[PDB]
Amino acid sequence: AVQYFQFYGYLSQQQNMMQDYVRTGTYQRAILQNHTDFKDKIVLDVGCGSGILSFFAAQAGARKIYAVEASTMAQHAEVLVKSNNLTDRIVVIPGKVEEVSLPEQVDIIISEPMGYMLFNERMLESYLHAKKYLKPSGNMFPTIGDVHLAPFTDEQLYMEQFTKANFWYQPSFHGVDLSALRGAAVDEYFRQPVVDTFDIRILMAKSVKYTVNFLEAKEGDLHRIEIPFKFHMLHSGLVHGLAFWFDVAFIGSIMTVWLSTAPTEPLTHWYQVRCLFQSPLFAKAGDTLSGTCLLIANKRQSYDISIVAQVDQTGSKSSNLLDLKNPFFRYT
Amino acid sequence: AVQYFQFYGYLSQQQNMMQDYVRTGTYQRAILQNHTDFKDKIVLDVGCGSGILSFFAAQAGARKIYAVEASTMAQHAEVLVKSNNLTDRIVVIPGKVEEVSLPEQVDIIISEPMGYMLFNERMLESYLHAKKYLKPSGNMFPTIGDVHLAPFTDEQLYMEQFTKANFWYQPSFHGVDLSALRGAAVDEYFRQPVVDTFDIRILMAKSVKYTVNFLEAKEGDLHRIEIPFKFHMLHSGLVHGLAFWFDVAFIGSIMTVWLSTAPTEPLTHWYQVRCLFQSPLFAKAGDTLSGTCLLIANKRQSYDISIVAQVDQTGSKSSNLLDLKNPFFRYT
Ligand SMILES: NCCCN(CCNC(=O)NCc1ccccc1)C[C@H]1O[C@@H](n2cnc3c(N)ncnc32)[C@H](O)[C@@H]1O
Ligand SMILES: NCCCN(CCNC(=O)NCc1ccccc1)C[C@H]1O[C@@H](n2cnc3c(N)ncnc32)[C@H](O)[C@@H]1O
Ligand code: NA
Ligand code: NA
Repeated sequence: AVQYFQFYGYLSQQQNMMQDYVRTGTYQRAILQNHTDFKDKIVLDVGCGSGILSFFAAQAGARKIYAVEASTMAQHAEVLVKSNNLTDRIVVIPGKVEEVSLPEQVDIIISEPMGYMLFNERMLESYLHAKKYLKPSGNMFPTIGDVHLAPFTDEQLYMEQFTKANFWYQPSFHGVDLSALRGAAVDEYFRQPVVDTFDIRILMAKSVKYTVNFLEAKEGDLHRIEIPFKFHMLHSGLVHGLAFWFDVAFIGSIMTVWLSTAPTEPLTHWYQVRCLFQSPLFAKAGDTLSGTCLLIANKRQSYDISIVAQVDQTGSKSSNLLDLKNPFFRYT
Repeated sequence: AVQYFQFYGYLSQQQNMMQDYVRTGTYQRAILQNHTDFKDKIVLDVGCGSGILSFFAAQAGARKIYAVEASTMAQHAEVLVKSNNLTDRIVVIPGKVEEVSLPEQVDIIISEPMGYMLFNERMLESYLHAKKYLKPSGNMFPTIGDVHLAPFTDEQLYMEQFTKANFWYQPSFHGVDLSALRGAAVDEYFRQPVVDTFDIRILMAKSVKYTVNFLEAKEGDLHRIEIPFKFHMLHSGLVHGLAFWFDVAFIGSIMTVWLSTAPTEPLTHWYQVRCLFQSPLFAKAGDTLSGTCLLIANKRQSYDISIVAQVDQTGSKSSNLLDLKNPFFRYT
């Protein structure tokens, strides 16, 4: 938790995030296209970072914005509030949203709590916790999250896991036989979710969607996420694993604005995530690939990912158990 | 500590380290050129990782090697011991060297406990702690460590710190004036030690040396390290900061073998480290640059670095306080 809050305390990290043009532009459009939803309202910005969303709320004419930030980035937000002449309208509160006092309830909660595969962020539970401050009528921005799963074919990604483990084949590394660890090295590589982008031509079926309604979801809902799937295969070939991405919708009174991390959309700093099966499955177009993706919260502000899949027409099955704490950042 | 031991638990990390050819080749030469110092002896390998140093001790004819490893890498070391037919001669002990039981005292301790700038590794104190197991006559490999400091001139590195902060000059970033944070952003960049290599032509004086004798040093000695310097300037120009590197010597009965991370030597995964002054100092050839580098252990298994320097002939002075927990990895 010291490491988590140290990470977010750096202006270099805020700069890196603010340079995702899709992320910045989409949040600004969501808030300002729905300006009637903010004008003269009370706003809570959960994990405000440098404060940009609180400035967007102010741009839309919000009367009072409580900007809550647990890292030392709170001191930098406070400098921008003063320098942009908004000490009347933005109140920066240093601390955890679970531990601070707000002097009143709010019309709307705004946040950017999304991790890789949507869920990989201790902030999303904190976002749902913040609803204790929301008036009964109140809204959340974002309002819903859709996680998308689709089967992919990519023998280059599959074969890379073996190639990276080739080091361990050496029978005389400075007189040591390393070969007994080659299997363990391959296994370790297979248990890392792969963060990068890819051509949509690797996707073999239309995605399945798991929707979280942030207006309705409770903190505890995110501890165990079970996503059944049945894919109608549109392509014939080896299925190497599942690809993951997410959309969030800001459901305003004037319009719904989408932030999509789909591989059909401009690239974001979320990229996409791929989880290999331990062994690939042959599917023909018209086959069904059925199974379950289970995300179980672990104590590392991350998730164990269990995937089981079978081709219904053959009974051929595979699985994997991955740790989203140790992702492989493959993007170059 | 969970993060530290998770990091070292990965075969991918052991592979990365084992592919530093200078590191592997130098440890093998040190041990095998001094084979008479290992033959029929009892050895302790502190933080053995995959076990390579224990295999090198075995190559030199050691009778019994206790290989102590606190991470899950201990299970992988045990697989190599079995597969290389050395269960008679190498005993893998899972746990911290501070907490485990050895059944006997040892002739020699071998380890690779060196971090950036030598000291940046919770293992070096653990290496000195291990001496509780060393026979009075006993040796340590490595035996001594030399940290080298030298003044450097590099206006490209200096100007980069301002260039990276340029983002924050924006008077209308999506309608927000970021400029009040530009100073803070520059300051943050200046407080990161820079890990990369450089041409020796940037060094303006012969290095000063701080020596740690691992045979004599106590655990507590490493909490506060004070390095006074007086440089005899050999070049005229702006001094932008201090450059750091280190050598360790394996002082065997047959020969002394050096592992050097100097910028005059083949590159290692330690590279070199540079700490900027907040403001550069003009020195002419023949001037003296005097001051102190103070390393104070912090609770992040790292060090605060305080540097003060003055050109004696002008009185012009500068300083910085850096955090070795947040280094900038600039090498490309
Ligand atoms: N992708 C996940 C990025 C998540 N960040 C959000 C950073 N906010 C941000 O960039 N806003 C501006 C923006 C600009 C453009 C578009 C969108 C937003 C998390 C932020 O919350 C902080 N935190 C975590 N847990 C808690 C807690 N319990 N209470 C209070 N603060 C907490 C944490 O220190 C950090 O500053
Ligand atoms: N540069 C710093 C790299 C430091 N590593 C050393 C890894 N050893 C290694 O590569 N040896 C093989 C080798 C090959 C070629 C040349 C040289 C060596 C630290 C290793 O000690 C482990 N650890 C840390 N603190 C403790 C402790 N208290 N007790 C026991 N184990 C502890 C930690 O998990 C990790 O496995
Ligand atoms: Na292919
Ligand atoms: Na120059």
